[PDB]
Amino acid sequence: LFGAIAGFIENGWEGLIDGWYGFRHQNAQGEGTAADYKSTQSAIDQITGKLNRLIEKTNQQFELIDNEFNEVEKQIGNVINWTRDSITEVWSYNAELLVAMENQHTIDLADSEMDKLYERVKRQLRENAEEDGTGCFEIFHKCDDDCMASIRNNTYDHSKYREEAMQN
Amino acid sequence: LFGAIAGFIENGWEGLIDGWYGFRHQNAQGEGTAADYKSTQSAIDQITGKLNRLIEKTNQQFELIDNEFNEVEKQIGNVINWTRDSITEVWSYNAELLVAMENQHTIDLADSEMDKLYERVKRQLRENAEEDGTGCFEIFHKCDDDCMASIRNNTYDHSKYREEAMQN
Amino acid sequence: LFGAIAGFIENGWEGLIDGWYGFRHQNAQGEGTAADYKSTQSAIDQITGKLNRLIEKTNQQFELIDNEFNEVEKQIGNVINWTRDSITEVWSYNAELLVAMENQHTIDLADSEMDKLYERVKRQLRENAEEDGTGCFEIFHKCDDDCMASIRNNTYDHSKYREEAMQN
Amino acid sequence: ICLGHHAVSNGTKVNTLTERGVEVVNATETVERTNIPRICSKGKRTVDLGQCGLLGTITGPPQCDQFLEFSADLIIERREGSDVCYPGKFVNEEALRQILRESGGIDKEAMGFTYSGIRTNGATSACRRSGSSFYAEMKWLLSNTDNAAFPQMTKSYKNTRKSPALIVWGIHHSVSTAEQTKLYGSGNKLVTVGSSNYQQSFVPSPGARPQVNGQSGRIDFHWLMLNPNDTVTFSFNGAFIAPDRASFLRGKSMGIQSGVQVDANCEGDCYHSGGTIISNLPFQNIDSRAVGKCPRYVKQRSLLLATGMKNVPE
Amino acid sequence: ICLGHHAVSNGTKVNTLTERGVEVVNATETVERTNIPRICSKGKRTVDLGQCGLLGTITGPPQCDQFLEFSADLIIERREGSDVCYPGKFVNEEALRQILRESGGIDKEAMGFTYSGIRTNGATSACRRSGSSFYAEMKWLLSNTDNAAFPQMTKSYKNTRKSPALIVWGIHHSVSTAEQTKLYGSGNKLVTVGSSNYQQSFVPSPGARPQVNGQSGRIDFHWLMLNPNDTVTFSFNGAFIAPDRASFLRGKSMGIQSGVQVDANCEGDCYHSGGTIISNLPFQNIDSRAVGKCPRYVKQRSLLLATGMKNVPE
Amino acid sequence: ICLGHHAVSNGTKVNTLTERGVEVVNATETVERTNIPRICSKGKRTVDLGQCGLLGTITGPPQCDQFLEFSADLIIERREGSDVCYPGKFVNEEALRQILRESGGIDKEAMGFTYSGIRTNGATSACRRSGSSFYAEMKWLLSNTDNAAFPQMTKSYKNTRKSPALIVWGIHHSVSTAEQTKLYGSGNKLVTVGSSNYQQSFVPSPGARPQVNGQSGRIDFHWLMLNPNDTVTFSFNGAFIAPDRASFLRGKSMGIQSGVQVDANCEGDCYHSGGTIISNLPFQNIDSRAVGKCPRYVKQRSLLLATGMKNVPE
Ligand SMILES: *[C@@H]1O[C@H](CO)[C@@H](O)[C@H](O)[C@H]1NC(C)=O
Ligand SMILES: *[C@@H]1O[C@H](CO)[C@@H](O)[C@H](O)[C@H]1NC(C)=O
Ligand SMILES: *[C@@H]1O[C@H](CO)[C@@H](O)[C@H](O)[C@H]1NC(C)=O
Ligand SMILES: *[C@@H]1O[C@H](CO)[C@@H](O)[C@H](O)[C@H]1NC(C)=O
Ligand SMILES: *[C@@H]1O[C@H](CO)[C@@H](O)[C@H](O)[C@H]1NC(C)=O
Ligand SMILES: *[C@@H]1O[C@H](CO)[C@@H](O)[C@H](O)[C@H]1NC(C)=O
Ligand SMILES: *[C@@H]1O[C@H](CO)[C@@H](O)[C@H](O)[C@H]1NC(C)=O
Ligand SMILES: *[C@@H]1O[C@H](CO)[C@@H](O)[C@H](O)[C@H]1NC(C)=O
Ligand SMILES: *[C@@H]1O[C@H](CO)[C@@H](O)[C@H](O)[C@H]1NC(C)=O
Repeated sequence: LFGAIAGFIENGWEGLIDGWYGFRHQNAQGEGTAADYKSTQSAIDQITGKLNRLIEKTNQQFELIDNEFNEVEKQIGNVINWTRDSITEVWSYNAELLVAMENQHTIDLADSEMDKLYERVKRQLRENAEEDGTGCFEIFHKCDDDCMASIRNNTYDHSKYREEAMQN
Repeated sequence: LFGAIAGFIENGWEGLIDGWYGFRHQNAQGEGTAADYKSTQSAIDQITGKLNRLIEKTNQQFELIDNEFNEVEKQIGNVINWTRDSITEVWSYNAELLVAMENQHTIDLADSEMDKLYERVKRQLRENAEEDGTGCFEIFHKCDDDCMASIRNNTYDHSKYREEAMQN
Repeated sequence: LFGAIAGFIENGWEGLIDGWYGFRHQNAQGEGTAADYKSTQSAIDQITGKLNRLIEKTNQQFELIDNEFNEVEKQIGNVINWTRDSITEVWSYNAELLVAMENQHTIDLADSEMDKLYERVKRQLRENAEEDGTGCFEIFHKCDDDCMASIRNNTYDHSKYREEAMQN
Repeated sequence: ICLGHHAVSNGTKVNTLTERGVEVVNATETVERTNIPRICSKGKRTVDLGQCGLLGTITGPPQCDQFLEFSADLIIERREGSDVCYPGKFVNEEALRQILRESGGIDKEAMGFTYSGIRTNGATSACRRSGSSFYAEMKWLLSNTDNAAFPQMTKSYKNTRKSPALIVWGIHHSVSTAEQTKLYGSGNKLVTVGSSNYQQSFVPSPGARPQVNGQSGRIDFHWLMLNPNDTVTFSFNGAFIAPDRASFLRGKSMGIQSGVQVDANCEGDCYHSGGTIISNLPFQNIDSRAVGKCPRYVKQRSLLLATGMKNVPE
Repeated sequence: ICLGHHAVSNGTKVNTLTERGVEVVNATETVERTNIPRICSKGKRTVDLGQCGLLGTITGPPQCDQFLEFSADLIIERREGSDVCYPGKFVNEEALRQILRESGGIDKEAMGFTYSGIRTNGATSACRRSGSSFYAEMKWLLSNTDNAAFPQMTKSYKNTRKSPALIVWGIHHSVSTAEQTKLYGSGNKLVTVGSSNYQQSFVPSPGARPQVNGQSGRIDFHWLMLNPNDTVTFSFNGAFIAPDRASFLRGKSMGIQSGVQVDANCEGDCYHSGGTIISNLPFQNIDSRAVGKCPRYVKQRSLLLATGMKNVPE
Repeated sequence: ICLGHHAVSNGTKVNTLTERGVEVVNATETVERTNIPRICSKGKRTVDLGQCGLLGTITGPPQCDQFLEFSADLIIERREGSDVCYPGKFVNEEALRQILRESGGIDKEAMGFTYSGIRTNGATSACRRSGSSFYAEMKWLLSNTDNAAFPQMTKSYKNTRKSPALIVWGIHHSVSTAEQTKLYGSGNKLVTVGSSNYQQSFVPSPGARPQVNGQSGRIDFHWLMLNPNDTVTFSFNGAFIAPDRASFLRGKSMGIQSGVQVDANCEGDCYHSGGTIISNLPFQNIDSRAVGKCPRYVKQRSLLLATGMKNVPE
């Protein structure tokens, strides 16, 4: 686990219906909230990969070894049942472990993608802002909405906005 | 692996017997060392979850298929043994893998919780301190013991302590 | 996943043939590129550990239960085949899962070691440099090649180089 | 600027390596619980035996008259089926059944046995057709007169085919030593059978069995697979039911047992007695004895696979 | 301010996906090695057969006299047990044993056979009671006089019960054709047996077997399960041991084989020959043939599960 | 200063929990596909039976003459092998084969049977040596004269050894009741066999079988394991083949079936019909019926294990 989702971020946005990860800011011009494709997509394209790997086609045919209309002889009947019950124990075991293991990874994967989104925006604003500590960033140069848009699509000049926030 | 425990942190405190993760500082007033509940607890409540998931009750009864006082016929006897040995190979395999896989995760989980503790204190002192690089923090404003206590229980004003450490 | 390899780092160095992780800088004195033992080694000593754990010697002998020159009776013949096919399904399943699970971990392990290398150099230069955001670091005090060498072998005075980069 | 993640009011609880009931945004089922109560047989040469028993297709009681030379990708045994008109049964019946299920059907062929001064039209009211008949692929060999005697015979057949031949003969066990002699004459009767592979021999055993189909006599059915260019011989002297035609397996098929209807409107490859399991899920909790190409049976009813992140509502 | 983690001087080595002998703060065992050398039978209707053999409970040699109508949740076979007084044995003995282990005990019922002018009190010094007796649930049918002859008989019984009946008869094989005739008269003796399900028949085989219990004769025991409303018939003429009572299964139980004592002070659900495995561990390295509700057997003696972090001492 | 990682132009695609064909720097194979087409038998006492059949080592037809008392760690059955000179076969042949494969070889021992006024040198042109012989470990017991009669005999042997004895006798089935009497005289012949463990009996069955080795007679071979200090008895009167020597198992071995050559130059512990699987890989895709100490068979041809990081070329 990476510490973002259900970590220092208190919760999520039940109004964010555009993606998994997004930006909700607060500058003078009013209000806005958007979604990030590439983060959302990289989580989508990975959970989707897990599913496509678990839905398969065992070209492995199995035939009747037993008879329900005419019970086979007891000794062989009991060996078969004993054997079938043994294989069932394995598959029930495998299935439960597989799902638990996968779910753990799926969840820590979504955390990862958040923390990866965060700690990249943080690096995009080399010092023109600082970390509040709840997933929010305080700029010290009043960013506009062609500036917030400039961040979201990764352009923001990492220098040409400096002292205006540095000196302050 | 996250890099904290047995990473840049050289080692652990064999005197820390109050928890798994804690604070040991160095300001003027003498000395003190404490433990963090919530970090320690979140690691405890997770390893404890692993164990409760591995101790179970297979309501799956298995009956004698063999006889020890009166050996069953050889052919069927050998099929049974062959089959039983095959299932043993699987369970021995499953058991070894399960334990290795779990131990790996258990250990990287404890690392995670440390790094999560660290990189949250680091965010609580937005600039009133800097990272030495061995898990220790240098404040530039001589924190007191109702101030160190203020950090440990997450209160520390992220601003009202500033310039006294900023200017320096 | 940690976000370094195939993350903000656009790609890798097909000329780096000295190790897995290394330094390639840019100061006045010309050019140089080196490899880091301890990072590279800790990834090597861990993948190598995985392999030594997967190559084993099951001191578990299995004997003929069937006959190819003289086919055994059909009923028992079909029970045996049915059983053998069932065990094959399990091992094919186990093998595919084991390899997928391991490969996932192997890859996220290599990421981890990079991010661990990075975020330690970053801590070694407490403020005498800042993060560009593509895995590269900008010093503000023109580091020399007994200084870059000083970083690579972890010595770099975390203070005695300060203001020369701080003021700038 | 601030960043967070999506969420929902209503989440879905999953299980993990460490937790049990953590709510995620979205999960998906991993265990199939859905059954379709028909035999999805779209695209397959299917044979529903109904009242014919799979083993009867070899011997030929009247129920099996239209199944003596069938061809199939999928064979369905029914509960109402019967391998028998005249009461009796097969030795190693299930082995034989398993062979027939994956035979792909059967081709019949004259063994070409000829008989020298005995009777040959043995019949009964148990095998009803126009009147009192017998098994269509067999011959009830009798002593020439209404008591008479049986001349220890020898008949043999060679598999001059490239495939193994299914050989089937019957031993008759009468109500008594009285009837055993009226039919075959007196003396302990012995039938021997061999090949470059096989070794056995048989004696009758008259006596009163309870009445089945209205009869107290039985017929022991036995069988052997002859190899290409191997020969099989029948040293016999009575209490004997002669194979008229031999059987060859057509190719490959699947055999199941069901009590539900057939649908050529749905495609299935995983079958059980109650219908078809159509799923792509890796597992199933419907029938542990499901056959064909199936997901693995598990004891668990449901195992929810996370397809999203933690759901943390405000 | 600085932060670190706890540690200890003495750690516990574990194995991981990558390492082998990494020390953690605390680990816990995953494989049960602890056995309790008693049959923990607290709360269960238990039957220890001691010298009675499980199959003897059906036929009734003197050891089994107090086990003819038992009722159980748990059945224990002992090594000193014996299914037999007069030397002989059962055909498909283990199949029958497996049936009886999970029967939940047995209820006995008169089949109600009556005999017409023969002997009926056959006995021996092998089945000792007051004097020379026989199997309690069986009848040693004899030719009326000390040589005499045996009138080819017929007896039949119908399962007018809702549950399948366990039917058991015996075939006697004497020291010689001499003794075979003194007991049953001359001629090859034949017994036939059938149902709406079953089909078989039997001939004796006198001769000298080695002496067991002081006897050189044997008794072949055979058995069949009759269905509700199905009838079973015995065409016989000698060398025959008649079933007096039939058997019905009470419900469900577990059967084990052990040589250790019983303890109603401990509760167990996983049993083997050397005692009870009481554990909650997922695995065990005690007995691969352990039965009941058990952890899976593994070849490994120990597999330590990490319950803590890396132990890094100074 | 800047930091990155190594890479290559040509990477190796692997599969993961989430992806399928991700290129890594370096991967390694996990499934063995490499076979060595010889029986790597370096260091092992090996016995290649060639034309001798494993069961023939007990009875002793001429092919097995040099295998009557062999000793082995590894036993190889060949396709050209035969358990038989005079046509016939064993009852429970494969059970017996499995016992013999892990016997570690066999030690032979005189049972010490002596015969009173009969013939004893029964032979045939099927077992050719100097002239017309028989099975080396057996005795073809005959009525004294060229028709004559057979005196119902009794012979017995006691296992005065610490190990179980393999006992083997044969029942002869002749071309006819004609030849059956020339050899043994008339009357239904009966052989009985018992122990403190065993219970069976036998009657011949003359008749015409097809001609194998030039003969239409057969020999039924039967067998039982006698225990230390247990006795076995043969009540017999004809149609009988007498055991001369008994057999004891030497210790432990492995038995395989192959058609490839032996090499004492290579070491192997995992064998199949086409050679030796020498690998340290956890899995294999060569033969599902591979035996010995082998990697687990999997259906997959290849499963590449990542031994490096993501390969991201520029
Ligand atoms: C085997 O299991 C089936 C159900 O799966 C059961 O109906 C049957 O009675 C069992 N067979 C024997 C021999 O007990
Ligand atoms: C089967 O295994 C048991 C021990 O688990 C052994 O004692 C027995 O001899 C084996 N059975 C046969 C038929 O070899
Ligand atoms: C069992 O499988 C083998 C191949 O693995 C096959 O050749 C054989 O015919 C099968 N046995 C039966 C009884 O069908
Ligand atoms: C829920 O999960 C399934 C995964 O199979 C997916 O098809 C469905 O769209 C998901 N719903 C949403 C909106 O997340
Ligand atoms: C099978 O039949 C052909 C045609 O008669 C014959 O040439 C061939 O030799 C036979 N196969 C054997 C067993 O030799
Ligand atoms: C060691 O591990 C076990 C886990 O079952 C736990 O009960 C015990 O308290 C642990 N000891 C400590 C103090 O960590
Ligand atoms: C079983 O017994 C009852 C009572 O005699 C009878 O009515 C019923 O028809 C019987 N069952 C069968 C097989 O019909
Ligand atoms: C590729 O992988 C194998 C792992 O077994 C290793 O032996 C080989 O040296 C590797 N090649 C390189 C140079 O990475
Ligand atoms: C086996 O043989 C020895 C030597 O004759 C004898 O003392 C011992 O009692 C025998 N074992 C049995 C079954 O008692």
